[PDB]
Amino acid sequence: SMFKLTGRKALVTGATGGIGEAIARCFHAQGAIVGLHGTREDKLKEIAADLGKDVFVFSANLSDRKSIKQLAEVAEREMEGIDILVNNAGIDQDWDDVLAVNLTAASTLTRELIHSMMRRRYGRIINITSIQTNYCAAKAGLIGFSKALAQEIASRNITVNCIAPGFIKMIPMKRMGIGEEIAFATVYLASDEAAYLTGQTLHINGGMA
Amino acid sequence: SMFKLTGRKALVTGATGGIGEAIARCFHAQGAIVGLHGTREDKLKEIAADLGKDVFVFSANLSDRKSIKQLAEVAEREMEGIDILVNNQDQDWDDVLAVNLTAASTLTRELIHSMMRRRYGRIINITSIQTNYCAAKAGLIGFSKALAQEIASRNITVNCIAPGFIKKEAIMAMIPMKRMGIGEEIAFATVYLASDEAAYLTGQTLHINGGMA
Amino acid sequence: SMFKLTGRKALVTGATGGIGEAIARCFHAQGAIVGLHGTREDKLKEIAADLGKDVFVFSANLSDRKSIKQLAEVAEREMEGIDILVNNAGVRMQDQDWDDVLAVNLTAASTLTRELIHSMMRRRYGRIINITSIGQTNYCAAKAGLIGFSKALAQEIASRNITVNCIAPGFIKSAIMAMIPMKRMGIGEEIAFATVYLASDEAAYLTGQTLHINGGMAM
Amino acid sequence: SMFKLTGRKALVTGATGGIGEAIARCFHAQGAIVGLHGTREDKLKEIAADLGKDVFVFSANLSDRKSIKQLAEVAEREMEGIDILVNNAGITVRMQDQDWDDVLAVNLTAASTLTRELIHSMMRRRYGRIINITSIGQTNYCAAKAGLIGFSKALAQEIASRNITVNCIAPGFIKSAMTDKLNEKQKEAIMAMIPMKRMGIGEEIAFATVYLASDEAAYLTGQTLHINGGM
Repeated sequence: SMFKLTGRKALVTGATGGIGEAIARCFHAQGAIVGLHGTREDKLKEIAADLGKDVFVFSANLSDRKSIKQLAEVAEREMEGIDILVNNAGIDQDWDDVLAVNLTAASTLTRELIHSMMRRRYGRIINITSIQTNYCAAKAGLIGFSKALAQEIASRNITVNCIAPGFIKMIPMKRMGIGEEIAFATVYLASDEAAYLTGQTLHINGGMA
Repeated sequence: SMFKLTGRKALVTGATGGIGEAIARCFHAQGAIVGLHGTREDKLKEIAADLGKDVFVFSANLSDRKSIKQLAEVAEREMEGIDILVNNQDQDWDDVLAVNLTAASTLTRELIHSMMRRRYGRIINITSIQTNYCAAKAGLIGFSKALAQEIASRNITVNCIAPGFIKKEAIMAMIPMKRMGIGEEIAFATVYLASDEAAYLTGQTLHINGGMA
Repeated sequence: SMFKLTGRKALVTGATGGIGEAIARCFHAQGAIVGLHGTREDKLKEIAADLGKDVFVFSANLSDRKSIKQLAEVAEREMEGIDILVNNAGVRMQDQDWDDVLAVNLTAASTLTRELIHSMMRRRYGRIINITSIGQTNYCAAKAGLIGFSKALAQEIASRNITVNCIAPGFIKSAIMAMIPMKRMGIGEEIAFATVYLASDEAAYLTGQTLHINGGMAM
Repeated sequence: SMFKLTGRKALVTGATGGIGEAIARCFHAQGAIVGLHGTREDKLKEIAADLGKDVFVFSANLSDRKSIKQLAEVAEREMEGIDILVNNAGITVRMQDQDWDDVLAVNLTAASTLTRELIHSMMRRRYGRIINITSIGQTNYCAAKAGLIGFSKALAQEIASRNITVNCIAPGFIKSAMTDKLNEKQKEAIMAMIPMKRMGIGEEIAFATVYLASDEAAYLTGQTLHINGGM
């Protein structure tokens, strides 16, 4: 019908709780073949059991580069080609850790999977930013990475977009958001209907300034 | 059932061709009760008939303030409450500002009173695809962002869609994606924004333009 | 010397109070030949008298198009060419009158600008600086419309060495403070100093921009 | 005497060439006491000699964290306090991952490290200026630049109440050895992107840095000045 993801293969990182879980569920309800990533194997299998069929579980430490490359190679083979990547995992030492986990991990995993998408002339990359100064830097860097990548691969029918969530469970709407509202947006961006939308950030935050 | 508009009342301006007609048809497909405004009454009824169920048709001069208030009053009454509004050299300046900015703000202001009373509404402004046009477009976006702040506490969202090139080819050189968009692509974005599933998304502009800078 | 406006002819609208007056005084101090627009003729003369020499005074209603065209006509003649235009001009229900807010805060600046770029284009040199407004929904709309106008016009005439920029002031001394990270209100002179910078030869490569001078306010 | 920097202490990184050198000369012309950082010790001394008075010279590898910390300590002690920091230094089978790490380290992390070392004293004096000059394979650079801008906007919120402003300048195409080398079609392709139909010059960036550093720009913070001829 509309905004269905039937038969598309999606890898979602940080799929263990919160927004990543909600994205996972929502993708599945729209007919996607979903691959869940996290570090808690027990919590993942629990989610895959809740949903049932067309679900894969993967473990990887996204703070380790070799481990990110391993995740890509394995998810791509076992899922047989990835269509949609949702980068959703996040959180001097502090600065380095946040940049590593909130920016570099997404760009590493993205660059591993874009080649196959470029061959197929079809893909969706969706970066979910974190909800202080280190986080703001990594977040703004991820958005800049996303916009520049969008320009690079636009002619290959791959879109690259970000979602910037507000306060999720000084908001003009006078309520916090829920993870499923982020999920719905991710379905929209992932769908064929959003083929002409790229290089964008959806701020989902109740009107925050 | 995701992104359905079942039973929602939607008023679409400029529904007679192009993006407006595509939005009207998509809304109808998603279960919306649709009000079609335009200036070509024969075209409006042809479209209405083609849809064939729960359709209203309205004529009005959007360059005339009093005419806009009348459209609002009549549409709100006949449709029994509107949930979704889609707003779709000196003489040249005034006319472009009148039709591309002032009309949308005037109709929006008239219809939000009843949306606020129901604590539910969607306002979606479609901007134009030159310095008069840019002023009107930027004004509309600024209008949308400021209004979103004003009425967010009533569960009314206000968003904009800025279309790129819609269907020689030095145009194709301007578009990184290397194709023009089609009107249905604007329509799909309007459906998303109109849905219950976009309730926390307000004050935003969706730039649907294949990556144009 | 750096950031001087020596010899340049500048027309400043809404020059009788606040930011306008500060712009005019700062322009004069930096060597500009200054033309003051306003409505209150007496206030114009008081300011002109303080600056002394190199000052022109013009009165005109910016609410009538013909009156704006006449101002452009007269000022361009008496000053013998205008290089710098500062668009600053901003119970009757005023704020909830969309038509009026748009007329005075957007259309007026666009009408005057378009009367005066003609000669700037011929000379291949000029500066347009639009000072935006400091009910609220109407003002935001006119402000965003002005910034859009300025950005588009900047593209059109960049090749003629005319820059077009806006300054968007935050809270300026004529709950509030909780919104300003710097925990103070700005003063008019601070907008004046930004206007000097943009008007200068040193800002020749900066066009189509908005300087938000607001103590770090969000949005 | 408008936009003067008389008696203010300014540290300028990447000051041996291009924009950095133009900033340093402009600052010195406005009465600033200037600290020149770079890697070419001799090129630094030439510039210092030409300026002739109220100049200090420093070397440091901005890709090494301990070396950035050392620069901050030694510059602040020698200059007896730093009021203005201009983060200018940067860069314009290879291991693509290493190239990512290097661009982030040099164009984002270096600036944030030096800034964090120097704002404490500024916060104590309740006065200061942080000015980040962003860079002019582009995807890695765009990420670092966007990151630096986001770092600057956040920091600006954090320290606005201490009257330290934090701003960025994003230059467009500025004339240099590199642009001078462009062939006819490359040149014509670049001009078509620039409404003003000319490249900027380094002094144009310098003038903007003077503006932001001045007392006249005390209410301007969290901003990026795009100096790019309409691009």
